[PDB]
Formats: sequence, C-alpha cells, structure tokens
Amino acid sequence: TMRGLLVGKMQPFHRGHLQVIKSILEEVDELIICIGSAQLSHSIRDPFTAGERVMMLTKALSENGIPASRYYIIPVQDIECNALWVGHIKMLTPPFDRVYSGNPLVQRLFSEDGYEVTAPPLFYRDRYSGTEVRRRMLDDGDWRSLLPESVVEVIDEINGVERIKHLAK
Amino acid sequence: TMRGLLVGKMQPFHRGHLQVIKSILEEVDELIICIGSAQLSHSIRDPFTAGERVMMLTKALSENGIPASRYYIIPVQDIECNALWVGHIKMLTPPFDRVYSGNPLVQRLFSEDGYEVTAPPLFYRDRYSGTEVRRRMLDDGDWRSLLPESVVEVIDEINGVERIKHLAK
Amino acid sequence: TMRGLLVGKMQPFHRGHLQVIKSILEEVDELIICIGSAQLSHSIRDPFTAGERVMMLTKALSENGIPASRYYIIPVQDIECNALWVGHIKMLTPPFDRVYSGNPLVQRLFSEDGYEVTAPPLFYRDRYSGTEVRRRMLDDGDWRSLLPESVVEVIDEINGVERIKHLAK
Amino acid sequence: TMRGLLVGKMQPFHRGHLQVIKSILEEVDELIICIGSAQLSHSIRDPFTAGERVMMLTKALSENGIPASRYYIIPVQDIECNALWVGHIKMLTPPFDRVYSGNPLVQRLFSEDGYEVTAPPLFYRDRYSGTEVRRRMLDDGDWRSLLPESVVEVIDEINGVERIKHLAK
Amino acid sequence: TMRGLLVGKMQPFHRGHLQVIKSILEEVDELIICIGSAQLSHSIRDPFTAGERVMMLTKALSENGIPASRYYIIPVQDIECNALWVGHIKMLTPPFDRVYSGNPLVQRLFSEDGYEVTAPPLFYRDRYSGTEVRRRMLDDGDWRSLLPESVVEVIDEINGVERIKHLAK
Amino acid sequence: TMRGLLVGKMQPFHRGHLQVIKSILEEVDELIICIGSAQLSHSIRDPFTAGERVMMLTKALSENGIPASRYYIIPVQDIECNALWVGHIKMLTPPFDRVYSGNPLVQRLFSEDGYEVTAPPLFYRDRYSGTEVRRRMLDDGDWRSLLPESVVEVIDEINGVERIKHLAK
Ligand SMILES: NC(=O)c1ccc[n+]([C@@H]2O[C@H](COP(=O)([O-])OP(=O)(O)OC[C@H]3O[C@@H](n4cnc5c(N)ncnc54)[C@H](OP(=O)(O)O)[C@@H]3O)[C@@H](O)[C@H]2O)c1
Ligand SMILES: NC(=O)c1ccc[n+]([C@@H]2O[C@H](COP(=O)([O-])OP(=O)(O)OC[C@H]3O[C@@H](n4cnc5c(N)ncnc54)[C@H](OP(=O)(O)O)[C@@H]3O)[C@@H](O)[C@H]2O)c1
Ligand SMILES: NC(=O)c1ccc[n+]([C@@H]2O[C@H](COP(=O)([O-])OP(=O)(O)OC[C@H]3O[C@@H](n4cnc5c(N)ncnc54)[C@H](OP(=O)(O)O)[C@@H]3O)[C@@H](O)[C@H]2O)c1
Ligand SMILES: NC(=O)c1ccc[n+]([C@@H]2O[C@H](COP(=O)([O-])OP(=O)(O)OC[C@H]3O[C@@H](n4cnc5c(N)ncnc54)[C@H](OP(=O)(O)O)[C@@H]3O)[C@@H](O)[C@H]2O)c1
Ligand SMILES: NC(=O)c1ccc[n+]([C@@H]2O[C@H](COP(=O)([O-])OP(=O)(O)OC[C@H]3O[C@@H](n4cnc5c(N)ncnc54)[C@H](OP(=O)(O)O)[C@@H]3O)[C@@H](O)[C@H]2O)c1
Ligand SMILES: NC(=O)c1ccc[n+]([C@@H]2O[C@H](COP(=O)([O-])OP(=O)(O)OC[C@H]3O[C@@H](n4cnc5c(N)ncnc54)[C@H](OP(=O)(O)O)[C@@H]3O)[C@@H](O)[C@H]2O)c1
Repeated sequence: TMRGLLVGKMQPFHRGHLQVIKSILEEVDELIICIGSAQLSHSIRDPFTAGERVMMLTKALSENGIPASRYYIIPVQDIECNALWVGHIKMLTPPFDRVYSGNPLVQRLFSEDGYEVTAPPLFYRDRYSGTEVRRRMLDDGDWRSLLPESVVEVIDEINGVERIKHLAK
Repeated sequence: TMRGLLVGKMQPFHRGHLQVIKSILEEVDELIICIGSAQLSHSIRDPFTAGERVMMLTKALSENGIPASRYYIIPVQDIECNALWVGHIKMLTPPFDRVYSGNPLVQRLFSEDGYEVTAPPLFYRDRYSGTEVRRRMLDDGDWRSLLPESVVEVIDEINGVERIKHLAK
Repeated sequence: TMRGLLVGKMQPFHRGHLQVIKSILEEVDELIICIGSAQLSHSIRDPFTAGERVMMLTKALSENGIPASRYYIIPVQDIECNALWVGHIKMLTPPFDRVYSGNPLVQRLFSEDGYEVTAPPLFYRDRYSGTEVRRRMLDDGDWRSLLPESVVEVIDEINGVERIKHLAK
Repeated sequence: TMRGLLVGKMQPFHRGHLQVIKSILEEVDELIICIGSAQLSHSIRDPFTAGERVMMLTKALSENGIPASRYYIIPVQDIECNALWVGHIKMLTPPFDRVYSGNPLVQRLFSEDGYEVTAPPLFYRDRYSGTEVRRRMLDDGDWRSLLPESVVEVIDEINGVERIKHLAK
Repeated sequence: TMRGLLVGKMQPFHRGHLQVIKSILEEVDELIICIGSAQLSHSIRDPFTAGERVMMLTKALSENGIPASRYYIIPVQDIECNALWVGHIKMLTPPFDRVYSGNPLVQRLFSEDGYEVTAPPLFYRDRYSGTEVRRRMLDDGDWRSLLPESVVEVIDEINGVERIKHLAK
Repeated sequence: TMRGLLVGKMQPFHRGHLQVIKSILEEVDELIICIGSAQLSHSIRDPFTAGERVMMLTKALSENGIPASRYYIIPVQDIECNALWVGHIKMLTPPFDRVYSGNPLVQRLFSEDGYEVTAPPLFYRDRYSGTEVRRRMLDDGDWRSLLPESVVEVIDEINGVERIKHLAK
C-alpha cells in the first residue's frame, strides 16, 4: 500500500485543494491529508478552527464520491521546533511513503528525515486560492463559487462570513 | 442535523467499541469519535500512537459499511486543566449536540458546559475490552478474535505485538 | 449578582483605565478585571510583569475608594489557540454575565461562546493612553500626571523608568 | 513595607486558612496569598477551579474586615520544573520579603533563592481541614460550619456539592 | 566517525556511570551523553538540577583523562509524547549511529526509528547505584566513596546533602 | 572559582565568537557558553539545530587548546516569559558570577536578578558575523575562511550548505 501525505492550512477548504487531492489519488493508494496550523483560528488569514476544517474536509471528500478507504484527515498544530515537526506529523498519522508539497521548508524537513518528496501534480491559480475566498467573504464577492457546496453548508452553519466580517472591523 | 460525540483511548480499537458506535448511529445523524489520550503511546496500557489509532478507526469504520458522511475521527490530547478540556474538544470538532459517556468526570465536565449527556446505549463485558486485548497480545492469546480484521491488519503492519512484548520485558 | 468582565494589558495601569472601570461599576454589581498578556514583560510595549500590574491595580482600586467587594483582579496569560481563550478566562475567573471590550477579536470570541458583549462605556483619547505613558517614561515627559499616584509609587519601587530606559538602548 | 507570602491549594478556602492569614497579618504589612495547584479542578481532592477559589478568597477577605490595601490574591499553576517555581511565583506577584510555609519543598526552594522562610504562626485544628470539608460535602455532613459564610455562598452558586457528588459516582 | 548515545538521569553522576561510559568509549569514537529528566530537581529521587548534573559530568569526565574531543554532554527534558522523544533527542544532539540502553522503552523507541540499539557493555550492582548514593546522603553513610571526587566537590559547593536532608523532613 | 556566562545564537559558530570566548577566559576561571534560541532551526537566519550547534562548539573549543575544565556548553530554548528566562538559564547551568552581554534585554534581566553584567571584552570585525557567513554559504562565497576548520567539518557532515540553499528557493 502506497500512502501519500499532503499538508495545508486549508482556510477554508476550496475547489483547488480538492482538484489537487483527486490528482494525487491517481498515483497513490491512500492519501493522508493534514490540516496544518490547526491551533490558528479567528483571524483574517486563519478564520476557522481545526474542528471546522475537519468538518469541511470530511463533508467535501464524502460529497465527491472518494471512498473513505482512500484517505485520512488529521489536524496538526504547528510547533516551535522545525526539527521536530516531521516527528510530530509521524506520531499523528498512519505510516506513509511520499510527501506532496511545493513548500521549500516542508520539502527539506521531510527530505532530511528520509522521505520521498515531490511537488503537487497540479497548481491552481491565485483567483481560486484561500486568499481570494477570504477576500470575497469579506467584500460580498462570489466566495461560494470557489468552494464545494458541502463546504458552503459548513460555512453557513458556523456563521463563518459573519465571523470574518466582525474580525475585520 | 443531530450530532453525537464519543471519546475513548481505544488502545486498540476493538469489536466492542464498534458495537457501541453502531448503536449510537441508530439515534444520531452523525457521530464525532474522539481518540482520547492521543499523546500517550509505547506503554503497556497505551501502546499505540494517535496516528495508529486514527488508522485503526478509519479502516474499521470503512470496512463495516458505515457511510463516511456519518462520522468524524479526531485525535484529542489530554490537557492539564479539566476546566479547559471541553473547550479543547470543541475547538477540535464539528459542532455537536449530545455526548455519550459512562465516565463521571466526562459527564460532569460536559454537563457544566451546557451539553446533553447520556450513557452509551450498550455496555460490553471485560473479556471484550482493551485490557483483555492487550493481555492476549502479551500472552499469545487470541487477540485477533477481539478486533475487526481491518484493525488486525493495522496491528500487523505496525508490529504492535512485537512492540508491546518488548515494552513488557 | 450581575458581574462584568474587562480585559487589558494595562502596561501600566493609568487614569484612563480607571475612568473606564468606574463607568462600568455604574452598571454592574461586580467587575472582574483581567490583566491580559500576563506572560509579557521587559519590552518597550510591555514593560511590567504580571505581578507588578497586579500590584498597580490592587493599590489604585484601593486608593480610589472602590470597595474590595466590587472587583477581582486576575492575571491571564495569552494562549496559542484563540478558540480556547474564553475557556481559559472562564477557568481563571468567577462566573460572569457580560463582557466589556472594544476589540473585535475579544468581542467575537465571547459572543460565539454565548456571552453578552458590549463596548466600554467610555473611550479615552490617545494622549492619555499606555503608548503615551511609556513614551513619556522614555523621554522624561510628564508620565506621572497620567497615572494614579498609587501606580506612580509602584513604578518608583520597581525602578520601572530605569528598566524601560535600559531596554530602549 | 514588609510583605509576606503564603501558598496553598485551598480546596476550598475554610476558617482555618482565614485564622492563619489573620495571624500572619499581625507580623507583616501586606500578605500575598497564592492559590497553588491552580490548574487542578474537578477531582475529589481538588474540586474547584482557580477562578472559583479566587472568588472564595476575594469574598472571604473582603467580608472579614481586612482592608484591601493589606493583601493580594494570585492563582499559581504548578509547573514541571521545581527549579523555576520560585521565579514563576515572583513574576506573578508583588515584591515580597518573607515566605510562610510548613512544606519542606516550598521552604527549600525559597531559601535557596535567598528568601527568609518561616513556618506559619498558627496550626489550625484538625476539624478545619479541606479533607474534612470535602468529606462532609460528599456525606451530607456540616461542611458549612467549617467555612466563612461568604465561601458557602460561592459553593452554593457554583453547585460545588452537586459537582463533588457526581464526580464520586 | 562512529558516535554512540547514552541517556540517564544521573542523580547524581557516580562511579558506576563512569565505568559504563569508559567501556562504551572502547567501541565508539565519540559518546553523546544525555542527562535525562533534565526538568526534575529538588525531590528525593531527583535532587539535582540539569545544570548541576552538567557540572558533575563535565568535571568528572575532565578529571578522568577522557579527551574533550570524545564526548558531548546534553541535558534533555522529558516530554509528554513517547513517539516524539527520539526526535527531541535528535534535535538536541550531534548525529549518532548507535544507542546504548538497558531500558525497554528507550530501546524500542530508538529501534522503531531505525537506530542500532544495544545494552550497555557493563551492568553495575545496586550498592553502587544512585538509589544507594542518595540513601547514604540522607543517612550519613559513605556516599563520597561511590562518587568521583570531582562530583563530591560539586555536591559540596551546591549544598546537595543539606538540600536532600531538608526535602526529606 | 569565578565563572562567566555568555549567550548567543551562534548560527553558526565562527572565528569571532571564538576570539571573544578566548578574551573572556583571560578574566574568568570558567566560562558557561549558552546557545540561545536553541528551538530555532531550518530558516535563513537560524539554519542549524541546537544539536548541530552543540557539536560545532564542542569540536571548536576542544580543537583550539582550551582545556575542558574551563568551559561548559549548554543549549537554551527561548521562553515566552522574559521574567523567567534568567531562572531558566540558572536551572540549566552551573552556578555563575558574571554575565557578558552587549544586549540590553539580557543585561537588564540579569542585573535585576542581582548578577554582575559587563559588555564582551572584544567586538569582532564585521567580516566575522553570522549574517556574512550565511550569505556566503548561499552565494558560494568563502564561508569556510570565517570559521574554525572543526566547524567547517560539522557543516560538511550535516549538509548545511545544501540545507540553506534549498530553504532559500
Ligand atoms: N514547525 C512547524 O510547526 C511547521 C513547519 C513547516 C510547516 N508547517 C505547517 O505546514 C503547513 C503547510 O505549510 P505550507 O507552507 O504549505 O502552508 P499553506 O499555508 O497551507 O500553503 C502555502 C500557500 O500555498 C498555496 N498552495 C498550496 N498548494 C497549492 C497548489 N497545489 N497550487 C497552488 N497553490 C497552492 C496555499 O494556497 P491556499 O491559500 O489556497 O490554501 C497557500 O497560499 C502550514 O500549516 C505550516 O504552518 C509547520
Ligand atoms: N483533562 C483531560 O485531559 C481529560 C479530562 C477528562 C477525560 N479525558 C480523556 O477522555 C478520554 C475518555 O475518558 P474515559 O474515562 O472514558 O477513558 P477510557 O480509557 O477511554 O474509558 C474508560 C474505560 O471504560 C471502558 N468503556 C468505555 N466505553 C464502554 C462501554 N460502552 N462498555 C464497557 N466499557 C466501556 C474502556 O474500555 P476499553 O479498555 O475497552 O477501551 C475503559 O476501560 C480519555 O482519554 C481521558 O484521558 C481527558
Ligand atoms: N489567544 C489569546 O491569548 C487572546 C485572544 C484575545 C485576546 N487576548 C488578550 O486579551 C487582552 C486584551 O486585548 P486588547 O486587544 O484589548 O489589548 P490591549 O493591549 O489591552 O489594548 C487594546 C488597545 O485599546 C486601548 N484601549 C482599551 N480600552 C480603551 C478605552 N476604553 N478607550 C481607549 N482605548 C482603549 C488600549 O490602550 P492602552 O495603551 O491605554 O492600554 C490598547 O491600545 C490582550 O492581552 C490580548 O493579548 C488574548
Ligand atoms: N513545581 C511546582 O509547581 C511546585 C513546587 C512546590 C510547590 N508547589 C505548589 O505549592 C502549593 C503549596 O504546597 P502545600 O503542600 O502546602 O499545599 P496544600 O495543598 O495547601 O498542602 C498543605 C497541607 O497542610 C495543611 N496546612 C497548611 N497550612 C496549615 C496550617 N497553618 N495549619 C494546619 N494545617 C495546615 C493543608 O490543609 P488544608 O487541607 O485544610 O488546606 C494541607 O492539608 C501546592 O499547590 C504545590 O503544588 C508547586
Ligand atoms: N517521553 C520521554 O520524555 C521519555 C521517553 C523515554 C525515556 N525518557 C528518559 O530517558 C532517561 C533514561 O531512561 P532510564 O529508564 O534509563 O532512566 P534512569 O533513571 O536513567 O535509570 C534507569 C535505571 O537503570 C539504572 N542503570 C542505568 N544504567 C545501568 C547500568 N549500566 N547498570 C546498572 N544499572 C543501570 C539507573 O541506575 P542509577 O540510579 O545508578 O542511575 C536507574 O536505576 C530518563 O530520564 C527518562 O525519563 C524520556
Ligand atoms: N525570553 C527569552 O527566551 C529570552 C530573553 C532574552 C534573551 N534571549 C535569547 O538570548 C540570546 C542572546 O541574544 P543576542 O541578541 O545577543 O543573540 P545573538 O543572535 O547572538 O545576537 C547578537 C548579535 O550581535 C552580534 N555580536 C554578539 N557579540 C558580539 C561581539 N562581541 N562583537 C561583535 N558582534 C557581536 C551577533 O553576531 P553574529 O551574527 O556573528 O553571531 C549578533 O548579530 C538570543 O537567543 C535570545 O532569544 C531569550
């Protein structure tokens, strides 16, 4: 069994993240999806809690027909020591074989620990990114179009737009 | 949507835990399953990591035909302040309505925070419990019979029996 | 018994803070006063320890004829998870009914937890603020005029001016 | 100004603690009263939160004719390093001169740091201990007689008896 | 360059520890010596601080003619997650090849991370151990005979005997 | 015995640091050398782990004819409370008499705790700084000339240049 790993803040989970996930699932048996910076919530850049993001991913991956047997969703708090972060991930996850990341630090930390590291198979443009999603939430743009409908439903239930607007005042 | 919550160490996940989960799913729409004491591993009482237990639950719940849309699996480290533990759970989980626990502390902490609390719908006997599973792993008893086959496969992959035997020497 | 809560760094406690406190005491029976960022000391923005600020508040509130039965003074360290901060405050304080804050994050965190939140009854201008107090301490301005005399006496005893001047070299 | 320091769990604050405090106030100008093991709540031995104990002390000291100018009340969480605990206390408190404790560890830690240390001036009777108070709360004995009435009122408001009884099931 | 690693509380450093270290230096180029449980001090089982033990080791290894080029002395605080402890050690130490330990948990943690692990080359009897050293310090036995003289000198300077006797009252 | 203390990030240890250390050793019997910000690694400003820097210092001091009896090397992680940092250092170090630092915060923290504080006896040339060393590692300049050869050997073994280059992409 070949297991990949992906790590991102996913503030919130959007269609781009999902496109990337589906591409990775073409080349691994199972994908471990880590929600990074799980300690951060209630800011403009990081509005949603770990739990809210777990909810987003769980609903979206189940809405899009990906069998439950092919993924794991794990929240991962940041830690002060970069030299321990890979060990931290490892403790919180199933065993894995390959890490997907475009980030130089994430790449180098995993490489130094002996893991195979590769760039994600797809890169999405800025206008589909979290920055754009959050800006549209703030400015009454079309944020819903950038998310799976299951994520929209989460954001509606948790009053996510109201939160981010209040925090920006 | 009515969401229940359950919390246990699940060292390891066994058939009893699963029986209880299925009973709860008769009376809630979705169940949030928290893996408690997620910081504890590599002892006789707590042999498996957070990640290994996430793997166990993920594989078992998917093996037994429970749709992914009906549950969430979340590791929860213990914390030094009992008065903060419910807040800690809340941050790490989707919103929920009702807590299932037989434990007086867990009950009282959740009750004081305004949640509905009830006992689990089923109680399994000691001979099906984690204590018995771990004893059988140590003593070459029939531990496999007490677990879903998907969990057995996890324990085989992570060399769980070898670990617990070494730790007991 | 109707209890309010206020939270601020109070670096140091000045006449503006006191004016606000007295206005709040017109509309609550008791006021819980939390010294925020209690972990921060010995910087230009945050010169004084938690203990020094406890001393400042204790002396000032006693000097100004407010009965001891009407307030509580509690140091509160910041924490990494915004989603837990209200729980953290709750553990450290008596039960309370209403929060007074002008800060959007503090407001939203408390409102999400179900508390009534309102702006402070008074807003003081910048020239009476901590920034101005600290600048005057550094530049040999009239910092004493901005503080209750009881706070001046604390600052003299702990060599606060000497400290901030050394730190700014 | 001569300042004493006292530290205790005060689970809960009882008439004994108050007798000792009054006795110390005959020998010092001001007393810093620290609530130790502030992180512990919701157990049989340590039922009450830091905030609940702050409330108990604040009410009791104000309702017994001790002027506010003569004391400070500070919650102090335990920490893993004994060699840092005096530094921890110091950060959280006004400057002080003398420590009152009968505990050999507390005495030695403070003595090593250069503080004068002395035993409490009074040893209260066996009836006034926290063990007895908590037993009576559990067994429907006369716990109220062992406490200042202001502390009784706190225990009523926070449902302290109901908590301890539930926890003991 | 072949580097070994050893880890122990060394409360205090005694002749037995030194005998073992010298035996290990027969089979490695350099030895990384970690002072475990570096957070623990001022108890009967763990009387000495991390710094005091660093001093003990530094002086003893220098007194006994072992060249400085052949060892490293590193204090290592315990951590709550066993699954991260090897990563923690790795961050704090030079790169190493082999671990020497008789402890089943230490062995298994390092073996799971891919290190070669072996028992120490020598086992000393109980009458030469830390337990015996500390008992003799308490009971006015011949503790000095169990230590290198350089360690005795550290213990005299830090008033170690006085400390342990006070703590035992 | 007169013991000095020095603290620095030493990212990496260079000929300047060694010049200063030798200069201090003219004025004290023994020098405690603390590696500050020990938690920081794998960034452009702080590339090396605590362990890698311990290795650098251990090798450099042993390869320059300083007797082992004259120094101690101790990693010190930063902590959130400035008011505890001196206590933190003290716990981790042998007893000391005098602190050498040009940093206003370090000076004031130690001075407040009653230590003698003095500036380092030498200020090394601009060429020997860590900023320059790291720039040269990145830009294929002559970084080796700025370091003791023993430190070069450490940087080669740990692939320090490859790390810093990858991190800068
Ligand atoms: N010491 C530690 O604790 C430590 C060390 C290393 C990393 N980490 C954590 O690891 C997590 C991941 O690190 P990261 O640097 O990747 O952070 P990140 O914030 O999750 O991602 C960085 C940026 O890349 C974007 N992105 C990701 N995949 C993309 C793709 N396939 N195509 C286009 N854009 C893409 C993200 O876009 P969106 O805005 O659309 O999401 C984001 O803007 C973080 O939570 C970080 O804190 C922690
Ligand atoms: N401050 C804090 O951090 C804090 C506060 C409260 C609770 N917690 C955590 O919350 C988690 C859960 O607490 P817990 O007391 O329930 O611990 P637990 O160790 O998960 O469960 C206690 C015992 O009950 C058994 N059990 C559970 N459900 C049962 C059922 N339906 N029928 C029969 N036996 C059953 C378990 O059996 P098995 O051996 O078969 O699993 C175990 O022996 C723990 O990880 C605990 O540490 C943390
Ligand atoms: N995750 C967490 O730990 C967390 C989350 C939320 C908040 N907090 C903490 O909560 C504390 C309070 O938050 P805060 O944002 O209010 O910080 P703050 O540092 O206390 O100050 C807010 C700003 O508003 C000013 N101010 C306050 N009341 C005023 C009034 N009535 N009129 C005019 N100006 C007024 C203060 O002035 P002065 O300079 O005169 O004081 C300061 O400049 C902080 O310590 C923060 O760190 C922590
Ligand atoms: N590293 C650390 O974090 C660290 C290090 C040292 C100490 N501490 C903390 O410091 C606190 C102080 O320790 P402690 O053991 O004294 O706390 P404690 O829980 O108050 O224990 C003292 C015991 O003696 C009793 N007592 C105290 N003063 C008395 C008097 N004058 N007459 C008669 N009986 C008296 C108390 O009775 P009652 O039951 O009636 O109260 C209690 O049973 C603890 O919270 C401890 O954890 C922490
Ligand atoms: N999660 C974590 O933080 C974690 C995980 C694993 C281990 N650790 C730490 O790692 C450290 C070392 O673990 P440990 O179990 O070896 O603890 P330890 O306290 O150093 O002692 C192990 C026992 O074996 C004895 N001993 C050691 N070497 C011996 C020899 N060659 N012959 C005879 N007796 C010998 C020691 O005797 P003496 O009394 O003479 O010293 C002690 O009684 C501890 O500080 C532990 O806390 C931490
Ligand atoms: N609360 C806390 O945790 C706390 C509080 C206070 C301090 N600290 C820690 O203490 C450490 C010490 O602070 P620091 O700013 O001095 O560290 P630092 O990173 O070594 O900064 C000193 C700067 O001055 C240079 N320098 C030092 N001594 C010199 C000399 N004799 N001649 C010429 N240049 C010299 C260094 O050069 P190079 O680049 O060549 O090294 C560096 O650029 C830090 O790690 C800090 O975080 C922590």
